[PDB]
Amino acid sequence: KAEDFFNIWEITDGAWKIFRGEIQVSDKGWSDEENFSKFLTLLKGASVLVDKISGGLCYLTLDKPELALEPGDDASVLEISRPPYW
Amino acid sequence: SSAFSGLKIPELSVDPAEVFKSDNPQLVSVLLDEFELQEQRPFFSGLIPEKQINIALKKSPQLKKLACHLLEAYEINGRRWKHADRRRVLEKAIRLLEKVSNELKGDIQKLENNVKESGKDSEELNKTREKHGEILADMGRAYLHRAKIIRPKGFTIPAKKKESLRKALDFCKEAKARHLAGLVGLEMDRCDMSDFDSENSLEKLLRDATTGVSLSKDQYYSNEYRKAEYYQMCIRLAEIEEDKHGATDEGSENNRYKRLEGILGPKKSQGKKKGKKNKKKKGTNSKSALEKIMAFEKFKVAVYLGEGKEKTHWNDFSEFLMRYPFSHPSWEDSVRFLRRLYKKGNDKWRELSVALWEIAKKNSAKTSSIHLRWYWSRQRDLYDLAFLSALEQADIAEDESVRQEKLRLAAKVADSAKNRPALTWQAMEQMADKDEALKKEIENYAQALGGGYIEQFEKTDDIPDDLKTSGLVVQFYLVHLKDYENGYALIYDGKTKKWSCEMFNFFPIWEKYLQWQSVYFDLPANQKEESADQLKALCLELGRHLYFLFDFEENRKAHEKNQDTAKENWDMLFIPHDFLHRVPIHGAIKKNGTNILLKKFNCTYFPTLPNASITPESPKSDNVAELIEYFSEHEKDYSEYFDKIEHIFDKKNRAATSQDLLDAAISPPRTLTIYCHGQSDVNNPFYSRLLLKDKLELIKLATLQEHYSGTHIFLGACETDLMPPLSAPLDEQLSMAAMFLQKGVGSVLGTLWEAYPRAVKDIVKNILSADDTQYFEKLFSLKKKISVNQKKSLYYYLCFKLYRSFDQIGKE
Amino acid sequence: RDIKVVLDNKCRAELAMKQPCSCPVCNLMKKITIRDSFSSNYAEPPKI
Amino acid sequence: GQALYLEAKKQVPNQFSSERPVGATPAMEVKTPEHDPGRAAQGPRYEWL
RNA sequence: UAUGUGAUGGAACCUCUCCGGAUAAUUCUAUCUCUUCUG
Ligand SMILES: [Zn+2]
Repeated sequence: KAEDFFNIWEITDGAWKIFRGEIQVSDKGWSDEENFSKFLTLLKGASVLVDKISGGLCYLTLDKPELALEPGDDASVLEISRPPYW
Repeated sequence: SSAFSGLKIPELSVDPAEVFKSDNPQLVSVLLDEFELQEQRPFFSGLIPEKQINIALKKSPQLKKLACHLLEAYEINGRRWKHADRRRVLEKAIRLLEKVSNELKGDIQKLENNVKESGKDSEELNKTREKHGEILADMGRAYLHRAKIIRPKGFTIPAKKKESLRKALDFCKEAKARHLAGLVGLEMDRCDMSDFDSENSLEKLLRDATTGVSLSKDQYYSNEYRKAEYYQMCIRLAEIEEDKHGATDEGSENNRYKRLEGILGPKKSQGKKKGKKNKKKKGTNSKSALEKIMAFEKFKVAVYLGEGKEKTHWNDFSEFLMRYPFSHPSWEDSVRFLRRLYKKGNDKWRELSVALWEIAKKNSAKTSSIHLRWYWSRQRDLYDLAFLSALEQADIAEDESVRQEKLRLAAKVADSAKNRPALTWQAMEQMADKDEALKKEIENYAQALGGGYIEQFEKTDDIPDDLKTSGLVVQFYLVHLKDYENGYALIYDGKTKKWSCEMFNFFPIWEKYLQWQSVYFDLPANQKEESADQLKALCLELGRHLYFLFDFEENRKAHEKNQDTAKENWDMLFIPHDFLHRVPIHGAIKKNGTNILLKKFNCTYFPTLPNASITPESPKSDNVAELIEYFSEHEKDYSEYFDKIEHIFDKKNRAATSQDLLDAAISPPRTLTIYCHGQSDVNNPFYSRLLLKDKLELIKLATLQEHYSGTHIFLGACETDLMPPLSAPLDEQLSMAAMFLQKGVGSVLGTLWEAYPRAVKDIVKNILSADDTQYFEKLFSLKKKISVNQKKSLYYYLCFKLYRSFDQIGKE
Repeated sequence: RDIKVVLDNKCRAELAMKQPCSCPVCNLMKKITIRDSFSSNYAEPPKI
Repeated sequence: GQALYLEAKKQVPNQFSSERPVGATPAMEVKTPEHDPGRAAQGPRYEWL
């Protein structure tokens, strides 16, 4: 018999799958070519070994490293949208 | 009765036909569709058609009357019923009230739109809203009554009580009820929950419930119970006002309690006209329920303000505590009262904690012979307060004899709770299948939940004397009070006979042990020796925090090193407490990192403080050894490896069962070797069982009726895998050796963590090669294998624990 | 549940505790990853 | 379908049972550590698919 | 739409309880229909 429960939200739609981001490295971090190369190698290995993020299964692809609003934090409540033609 | 007179009895919702004798069809329908029909055969009857005055087309008044009748019956005769009857009645009343409230809310919702076009028509709509508020108040009452008797399964407060209290508070606040809101707040406060915010402050609820309240001629305050909760509300309000520290006034601090007492005291009763005092034969001074339940409040107010004596309230308070069980809320109220007094600093805590501890021991001693105390919500607090009071009154004493007697009292207080483990509610509820007396006690405790004034309860070898030895006795103890965490270790010197006290911190030791346990459990079975570095760090921390043990070597050198005869009694006894049962106390390393405690002092442990004055008799059978060994088909390597023992005189019994152990117990040999695996249980320490051909468990061995006699038992079952993993420093469990010592055995040698075969077989060979009198010499001769340079030796040879008895130690 | 039956344990995981539970049941599920699955050949509404 | 079910529960009583809610209550607990967990030295070395 | 020397939330089975059941011969005779004109 059940003892406890809670609430979850799930997204299984095909469109909302791919997520993209970036990592910013300052000039001090890029001290020289050797340090940047070692950092890139370690980052690639770590990105390869990542398996699970945010309650799901995913794999990370890392590209080449080359480059150069308000949330309404006041009082508000809105829910129970139901559906059209109700 | 002036009622429906259809229900057979309030506590059993049945109707013995006869419902059709009435004329109202709605009453018949309600009594038929929502109650058990009783009888054993189907009933087929009906009324007569063509009845006038309509049918009134609704059921709400009838359901409201049923709900009110059920609540009134529960209020009046709720004590005599059992738990199931209370639950059933409360559930049915809640269901009926919920249906009525839903119907009324729906009707109001539909009527609101229609009355919107009526130009703000103030009409019977207001009466419907008032009826909805009344139904909400009744639902809050029912929810509070149901929540007050929820069975506390587990160590923590069950969630069901929390949700019930929240629902009751919501209903009471929406219904604009003050007394019920105050009661709900009082119940929430005692549960230690703090979900309320500053907006929902307990102080504002108490003030609202107590603002403009007088006895007068109000019907709600006619009964004595409501007066009792009014007094409790006023007491809590005064307590919180004093605790806020914003009312620190020299005169008002006594004025508030003076007016509280004046309300409690006789309010100038006028109109008796001095009715001749007509000699009512001294009718035993029958105490009413009011004083029966307000004895605690009277004692509290007398302590707060009474410049004189207050023993009159103490007299009946003591008997009320003795008669009622531990599940009564009055016990928790008294413990919290003692804690508040101790924080404030009035000696009443000092003179009351010992008395309450004695009463608690006397009440707990009346349990079954299995020696269990059950889990009381606030029990460690009372013991800690008693220990602290004993220590404080020892410190302030100016006489050496008084100091020694108070230290002995503190040692006895610490000893009192060191063997009986609490086993929660559900665990012993499941365990109580075999014993009917345990079931009766469980039923009594369940019935005692909620309220007071129960007619069932009303109608009803020296420990610290003298320890005769030349060794040293260490009695560890840990205090788990929330704001006053500390540690203690009482040391008894045999030469001087004087007791000593000190303090130490155990949090770093706890952290080191937690790290070692994690790294040991995460390792594979065949690679458990990798925790040597963590074990060394734990030992070093233990030595750093217990350096005071090494101090006695200076006194020993001053005593006998100057004397011609050296090598005096250097035995040491340890009495571990709480989580200190699973750490190598004898493996402590000096601060400089060059000295080990085991090198100088011969250390042995004991489950409790020995007081038996009988020496176990010599073994009836002089059999050398009684090896018992079982293993699964996988681990044949151990069976193959153990051959040196079978060369020695043994009638080998492989694949033996528990009955083999019982038969060996029937005829005790000189030495017994119980070597097998083990498994642990988290629900019951009594379910810890050994991996023999059958399962041994602890409950089977607890009652055997056959006692050993001077049998040296070697246990091959490690403690770590025989016990569940430890989380949080609070521990209350029993060990196999602790129960074995109750069977008259001589000494028990065990392993704290897995000892791989080479070491255990070498130890077995060495101990069997030992003679009778000098057996302990070769038992202790393992010190040469322990060194600080090699951590592997420390891991291998520090896992051995010896449970040597006091009455046989130091005897030559 | 099946692995607990096999190993004969009574673990409940007690929701959030002071320290991780350890023990084999919580030591083996800490290193097991399971993918979600969908019906490969059926998409019709079910029966009542 | 759901709409007609609602109309039935609304207009047609006594056509269905409801002591349905028992032994549930939702619970969500969280607690931060009080002591340093420490460090370990055993790590993964194999993977199975 | 983060803030950085610290995230076992893959860290939790919507579980448990309930005969689509009960009652009924695939049988069989009395009319149907309203305005007629002095008879
Ligand atoms: Zn676990």
